[PDB]
Amino acid sequence: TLAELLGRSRIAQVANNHKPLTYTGKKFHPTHQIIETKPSTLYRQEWGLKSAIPSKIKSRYLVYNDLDTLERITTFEPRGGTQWNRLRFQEMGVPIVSNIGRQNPFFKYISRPEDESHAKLSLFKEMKGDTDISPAAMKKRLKKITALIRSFQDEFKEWLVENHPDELKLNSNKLEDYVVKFLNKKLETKTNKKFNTEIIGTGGLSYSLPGKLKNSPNGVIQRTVVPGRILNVVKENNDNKWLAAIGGFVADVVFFQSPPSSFNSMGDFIRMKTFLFEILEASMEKNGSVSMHARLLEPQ
Amino acid sequence: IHVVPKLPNSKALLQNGVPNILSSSGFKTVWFDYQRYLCDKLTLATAGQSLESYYPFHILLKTAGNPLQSNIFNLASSIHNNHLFVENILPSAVEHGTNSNAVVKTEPSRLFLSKIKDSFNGSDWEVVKEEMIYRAENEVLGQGWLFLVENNEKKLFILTSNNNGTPYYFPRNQSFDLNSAISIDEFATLKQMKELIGKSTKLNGKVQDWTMPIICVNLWDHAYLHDYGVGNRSKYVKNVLDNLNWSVVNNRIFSGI
Amino acid sequence: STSLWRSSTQSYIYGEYKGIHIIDLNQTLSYLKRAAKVVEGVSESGGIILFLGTRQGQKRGLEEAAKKTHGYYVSTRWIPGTLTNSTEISGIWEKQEIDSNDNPTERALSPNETSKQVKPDLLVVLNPTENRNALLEAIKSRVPTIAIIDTDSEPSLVTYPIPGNDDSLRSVNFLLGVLARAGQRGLQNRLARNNE
Amino acid sequence: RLNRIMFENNIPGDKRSQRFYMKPGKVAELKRSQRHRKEFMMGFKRLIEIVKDAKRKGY
Amino acid sequence: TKKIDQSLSKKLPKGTIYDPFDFSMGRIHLDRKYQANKNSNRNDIMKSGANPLEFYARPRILSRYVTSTGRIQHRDITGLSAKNQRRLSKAIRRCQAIGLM
Amino acid sequence: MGSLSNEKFFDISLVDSYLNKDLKNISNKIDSKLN
Amino acid sequence: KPPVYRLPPLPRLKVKKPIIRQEANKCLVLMSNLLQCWSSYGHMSPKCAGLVTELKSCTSESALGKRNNVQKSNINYHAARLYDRINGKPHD
Amino acid sequence: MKIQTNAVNVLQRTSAYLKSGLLKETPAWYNVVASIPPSTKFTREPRFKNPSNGHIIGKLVDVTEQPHANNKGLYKTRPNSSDKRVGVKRLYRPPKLTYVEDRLRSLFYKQHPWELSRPKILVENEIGDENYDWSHMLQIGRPLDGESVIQRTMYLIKTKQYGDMVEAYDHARYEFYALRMQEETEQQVALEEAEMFGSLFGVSAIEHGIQKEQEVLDVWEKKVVEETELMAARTSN
RNA sequence: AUAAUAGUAAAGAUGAAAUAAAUAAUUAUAAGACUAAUAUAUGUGAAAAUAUUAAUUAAAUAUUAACUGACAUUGAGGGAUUAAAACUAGAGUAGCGAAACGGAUUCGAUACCCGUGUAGUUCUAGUAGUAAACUAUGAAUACAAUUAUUUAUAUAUAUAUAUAUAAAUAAUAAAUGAAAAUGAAAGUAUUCCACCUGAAGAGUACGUUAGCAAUAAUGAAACUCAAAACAAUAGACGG
Ligand SMILES: [K+]
Ligand SMILES: [K+]
Ligand SMILES: [K+]
Ligand SMILES: [K+]
Ligand SMILES: [K+]
Ligand SMILES: [K+]
Ligand SMILES: [K+]
Ligand SMILES: [Mg+2]
Ligand SMILES: [Mg+2]
Ligand SMILES: [Mg+2]
Ligand SMILES: [Mg+2]
Ligand SMILES: [Mg+2]
Ligand SMILES: [Mg+2]
Ligand SMILES: [Mg+2]
Ligand SMILES: [Mg+2]
Ligand SMILES: [Mg+2]
Ligand SMILES: [Mg+2]
Ligand SMILES: [Mg+2]
Ligand SMILES: [Mg+2]
Ligand SMILES: [Mg+2]
Ligand SMILES: [Mg+2]
Repeated sequence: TLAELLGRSRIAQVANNHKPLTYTGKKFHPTHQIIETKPSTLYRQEWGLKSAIPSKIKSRYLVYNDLDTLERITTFEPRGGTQWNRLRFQEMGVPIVSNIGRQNPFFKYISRPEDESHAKLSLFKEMKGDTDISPAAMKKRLKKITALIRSFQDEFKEWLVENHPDELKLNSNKLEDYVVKFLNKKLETKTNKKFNTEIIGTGGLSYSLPGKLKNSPNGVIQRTVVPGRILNVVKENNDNKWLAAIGGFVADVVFFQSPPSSFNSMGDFIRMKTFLFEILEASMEKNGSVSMHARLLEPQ
Repeated sequence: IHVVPKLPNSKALLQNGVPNILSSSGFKTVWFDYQRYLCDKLTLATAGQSLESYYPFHILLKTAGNPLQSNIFNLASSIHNNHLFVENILPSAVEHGTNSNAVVKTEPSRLFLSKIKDSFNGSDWEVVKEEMIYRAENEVLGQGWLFLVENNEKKLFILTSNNNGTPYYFPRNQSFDLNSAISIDEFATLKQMKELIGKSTKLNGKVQDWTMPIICVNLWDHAYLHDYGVGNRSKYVKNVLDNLNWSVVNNRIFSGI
Repeated sequence: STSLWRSSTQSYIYGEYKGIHIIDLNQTLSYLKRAAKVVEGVSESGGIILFLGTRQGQKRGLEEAAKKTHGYYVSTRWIPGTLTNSTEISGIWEKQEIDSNDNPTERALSPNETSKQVKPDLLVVLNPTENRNALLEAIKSRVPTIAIIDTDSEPSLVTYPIPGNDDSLRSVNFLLGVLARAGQRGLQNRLARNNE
Repeated sequence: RLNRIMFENNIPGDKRSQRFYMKPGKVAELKRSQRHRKEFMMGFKRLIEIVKDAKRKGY
Repeated sequence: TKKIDQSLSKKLPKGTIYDPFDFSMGRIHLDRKYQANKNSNRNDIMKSGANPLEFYARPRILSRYVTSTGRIQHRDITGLSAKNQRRLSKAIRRCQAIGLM
Repeated sequence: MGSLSNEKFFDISLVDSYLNKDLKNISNKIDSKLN
Repeated sequence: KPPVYRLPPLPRLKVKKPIIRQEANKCLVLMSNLLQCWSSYGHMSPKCAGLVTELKSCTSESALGKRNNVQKSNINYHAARLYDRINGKPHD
Repeated sequence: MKIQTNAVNVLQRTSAYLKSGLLKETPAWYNVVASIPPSTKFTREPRFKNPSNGHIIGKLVDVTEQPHANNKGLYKTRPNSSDKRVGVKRLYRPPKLTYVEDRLRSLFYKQHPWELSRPKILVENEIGDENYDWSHMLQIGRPLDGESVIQRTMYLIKTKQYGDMVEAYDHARYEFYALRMQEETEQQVALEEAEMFGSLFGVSAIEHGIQKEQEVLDVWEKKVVEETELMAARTSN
């Protein structure tokens, strides 16, 4: 049918997005899907959207929100520059590593309940992970849940007197433990936030596995040298490290011992010059940012 | 989707291979299997991108200057090179399937034999073939390609490539193997090439090269091992150069009419 | 956009998706086939077919459609009055006499024959929402018309509507191409019956 | 800086408006008209922003 | 001179991605134009769901919605809903009558 | 927990089980089980 | 939530007095600096030598220097061109 | 706008001209239009089903069909106010087309934000040619992307290999990671192997960015200097 | 306004003027009236009205459950409420301010502007029932094509949006209309009430009823005329 075809169409494949096309806050990862048109289609203003893109647009990449609007225009920005940030990261050949030594999210590992010993930490995270929830929809998590949990009273009024009667007659320190486990055991079958929207690992920035060496005609590369730019002429206030702009990413640069004298000389125009850096490590934070650490390699 | 081109007289090729060079099994490996392998990988690499609408020759030129598209460049270069090799070693380019033609006597043209003498200091075609066989054995340790190319100065010269090296674009000829040791003369050639590429003003850092191939010989294991075996690649190159289709090779030399 | 909906197109709508109305292609196909048959009929009958489209980029399609149907096109501007005030706009331009094979007879035309209005037998409009003038003149002049009707366009203003996207050059050129080839087949069938 | 406080608290305007008495009906009319002009200006600026954005993208 | 005004230079945060356009003056001007107090909601008690009338005895919180002279700010400036603006103004007027604000 | 809760501020479950011979018919049941 | 205000249908969309930016003359600022340099270090002081040399070059041929002394706004041209498309008016 | 009559009745108005004699010669279109009548009803048509999800439109659940108690514990014994309002408008409003795949698509790109940075071509080739076997993720003719994962997830739930959508989605995600890792290595190795055989490249991606940043940082230097001199003079006032 | 304090010689007003130990400043005391921002009269109220705070009493919303079983709509007469001014009686009286008396302006100025400022404006208890008391649009019910924006209730979740159903407002289709325009009515229909039948005379005269009174309600005819009025069009003119 036409409905089945539409669901699989290339326009349907792009997930709905109404995020501001002009965002002036902190950008940590791509927010809009880049759309690309071939040169032949660009010559005919064809982008696979509802309407022809204005001929003024010479780029072959754009990002859009709405196919059409009440203003009879498409809401789009003729830019595709997050792809070059990803490709420049690939050229630096620095694998993303976990600073906490967690399991690789891209491998199906056999995990155990080692961290499941915090059942009361996360079972209540469902009601306590409400940092940005409505004052009454969050309050609907109190009566709606109370009835659901209160429907298991008979089950827990028999299991507890049949599996741990001593605790019911001695102390509740262990009873509370049996309660946290009971709900989770009766909730694993349930589907509360069965889909987790948190970023998985690198988020797609890099699928490179650590360990491989870079062979070169001049031997194996031991230190990665990448051109960059120093943004500030004074270390980040309250931090012992300056900031550099390397390959579309802002990194924290650690200097060997001293800061080169071009800093004082250049001053606030230090960003006008290019220095050579060494990328020590690259980490991923939960906000979806990349924590790139560099080192200002100076001619010596 | 990039599909394997249909070859003239394909039923004969699938039964008696290429007489005097490859058998039926040898030709199935080099073309019917390897060309399918390359085209499928090219389609997977380029599908959904602008490169999907371009022929392999144009893809390699478009991607020749992009370091992170080397995988696409390698596939496009191999696909173009393989059909250049299979085309000049083919019994007949015309489809005599219903004409049952068994008399194809093709010989070097006068323009080819005139440019050979001019470019090789009077050496004959037979002597040049010996130089080509020697160059392949001493310059291509592993996989690669042997080409007889013509440059912008009307001079025919011999180019050898390692793995999938294009003859059209000198920055990607891959004629020097840097895994082994190189002489100061070879390093000078590489250094001079790097300077030429740095003189270009284009933001894509691309240069102009008008070199064009005339003869192509596949030096990959997919073409000779099954029929000749490890170590007998010089007997394979000798047979290829002796049984070339000169209707195709002569047409590759620009005449100007 | 659903915000720009002209509710008179309700019967052509398949649904709304991503803030726009989805046109029912099953109806588009049936309307397209009917419109195509009309172009073929008029072409096979020897009528004058005019292709009107004034959106940027449409000229190439419009010119080829006219060429393969031996028709006419206007890509720049529809002069208001081209049909109702034809003697003040188009009388000066040259006419010619042609045979059943569409070859110029070469006969010189009397000044009486060169001032008479030459009215199109069929008007095809790519962008009717910007060509109200032409559509109203066609009505006044009893000229049947075909047009691509988008969700914000008035269907009753044309004889044979084709529901479809009028903003994309691909969609327009796809629908124009189908109509142009239908005209070509009619022209080829008329030239063939003359031979035999 | 002191002048900015006066104008952000409408001190000069209030003082002038308290010099003469105005009938309640007239006061209400002026308040209605002033609000309309304020809202009208906000609607005007919104449309100018759309124009500028549309121009930038080539519409 | 080795010094530039802060208004003429953009400081790229750490961990963020940037484009070449982020070093231009257009970015500076674009950031000024689209500079709105959107982070207030997370720091705005009255935009959280609390009833502003429960703060009638807490002048410190109420003093965040009045000018230097004590004039209640218009809803255009506070950004509150009609109900919260209505309740907040009542709280401030009650606070003034009790002798706290 | 309901009737069998340890909270100082309990709900009506406890008062209902008392008047319904549940907190007593369970205390004896538990004690009988202990026997 | 930010209140959108929609205008009624209008006979025109026009800015009465479009704000055009007018860049400062480089010779006038050069003169303004030299005059200040003389105010601190004194008139003809050797510290203002470069200022004097630069001012002379700026003003050598034209006292206000060669400048693109023209700039007009096009907002009203575009506003009138696009108003009918973007006003969101209902269909006829 | 009023439903127009004169555009669809050209044949009937023309026939009056010919019958009376006001028009001597039959127009060329006349016979063609007569054989192919225009559609002239211009009516609003009801619809009784959402084509996307098959939901029935226009069905009222009677109290007899709700014999059991509700979530509140109460039986329904009489129609409610909503049941007593005529709902003819729903028959005529274009149905909102919905798809389960849309929910997974939003999830995938929330979990993998950088997948958005991989350019997507919305221009279709020919939807009718797509012969895909979703037993495997890779397909000849289409790129490997988020849509590959969604279609694989649907095939798993359609074949009933997995019951929960989450489990099928996770299974597809790992297949996607494996294919993405093999491609990240093929590109790195291909670059390394080419440089080892004497391949030369003019400008790298990192170099391209530096050059573009310099062009912008040069214009920025001029303006800063100019605007740090107007301020000094203007402030002197 | 009064008193004190130091400190002085002008102050106040206006288009410009002139009439009637100060003005200004810092304190202290008294009195009456009013209610800045928020604020949109948004909302609420039958209308008139209603925005400093708190309290008491009364009334007011949505959905659901149960219940009554047409008990409804409209409404002559009738009843009740009804701005400002006005009046009766007793308190109050800062400011404002009909009148009156003065100062100006002007050819004149029974005015516009200024001064002194009585009734009144305020409260309590009443009388009276009139306004451009206006949306110049009586009330009720059924129904008809869209968009946008708020509000409310509900639903869902991969939690902050999304989806629903009403209300309000804005711009419209259709329809209606003398047009201006109306737009869910000034549309399509139904029910009930009020009202109109050329201008002027006239909301006058007379009578009657009501009121302390001013007045309010009711409400003609003769004579005379071929006029008179509305919307819109193009001009002319505009201190
Ligand atoms: K009101
Ligand atoms: K009954
Ligand atoms: K009654
Ligand atoms: K009555
Ligand atoms: K008084
Ligand atoms: K009024
Ligand atoms: K009435
Ligand atoms: Mg359109
Ligand atoms: Mg005083
Ligand atoms: Mg107030
Ligand atoms: Mg109101
Ligand atoms: Mg009544
Ligand atoms: Mg009195
Ligand atoms: Mg007076
Ligand atoms: Mg009374
Ligand atoms: Mg009266
Ligand atoms: Mg009256
Ligand atoms: Mg009133
Ligand atoms: Mg009622
Ligand atoms: Mg009277
Ligand atoms: Mg009038």
